[PDB]
Amino acid sequence: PQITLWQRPLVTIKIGGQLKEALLDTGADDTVLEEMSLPGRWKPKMIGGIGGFIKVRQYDQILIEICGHKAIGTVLVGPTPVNIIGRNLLTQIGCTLNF
Amino acid sequence: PQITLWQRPLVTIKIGGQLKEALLDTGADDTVLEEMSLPGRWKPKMIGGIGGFIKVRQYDQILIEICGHKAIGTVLVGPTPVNIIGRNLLTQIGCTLNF
Ligand SMILES: *[C]C(*)(*)(*)([C@@](*)(*)*)C(*)(*)([C](*)C(*)(*)(O*)C(*)(*)([N@](*)(*)C(*)(*)(*)(=O(*)*)[C@](*)(*)*)C(*)(*)(*)C1(*)(*)[C](*)[C](*)[C][C](*)[C]1*)C(*)(*)(*)(=O(*)*)[N@@](*)(*)[C@@](*)([C](*)[C]C([N])=O)C(=O)[N][C]([C][C][C][N]C([N])=[N])C([N])=O
Repeated sequence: PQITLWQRPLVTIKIGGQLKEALLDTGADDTVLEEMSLPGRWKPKMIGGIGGFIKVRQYDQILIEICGHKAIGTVLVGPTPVNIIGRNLLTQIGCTLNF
Repeated sequence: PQITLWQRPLVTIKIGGQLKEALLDTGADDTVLEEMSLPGRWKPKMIGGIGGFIKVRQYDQILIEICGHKAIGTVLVGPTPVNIIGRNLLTQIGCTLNF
């Protein structure tokens, strides 16, 4: 998939038995998904963005299928407005910018 | 060019006769630069990102060079922690997301 940027690059992901839509964000180092039910252990972490800082729970090694591709990594669950797939998973599915 | 996501996608821009580095960001609908000296009339505006909302100054018809590519668009200037090039200019230098 070559995705053009006239529309938000939004993709289907499958995480925790759940179907979600997530924004692909090259400006996000990490993956932060809207508040949700996930099995396991997690650690308190704080991340920053344009508005300021948020408190998120960090889950390591969670399986995500992103546009039909699989990846395992740290997933952060928290008060984000949209689900964001960031560069930690995006390098895992071979994703590059091109111009 | 083809940019991998192992490191932040940072680029050199010349905006208003000044050289700066900015992040290529697909989760950014707009372009927002740290406070700088830009000539012109601007409208007040507010954007939201991850830990909230910021108040920016909107400048329309700003000329900006990204890697030698010239582009003319709207640029929001305000307290962003990093210079961000969003999809309003990314579609102008023809940039895509491939995976
Ligand atoms: C880079 C930038 C800042 C980004 C941004 C994004 O893109 C957003 N957008 C806006 O804002 C426009 C996203 C979303 C979209 C939709 C709506 C909501 C929002 C960011 O912010 N990023 C962040 C996230 C990721 C993670 N967390 O990982 C980040 O990256 N953060 C970080 C910090 C940075 C800074 N750096 C230095 N300064 N060094 C953390 N760590 O957290």
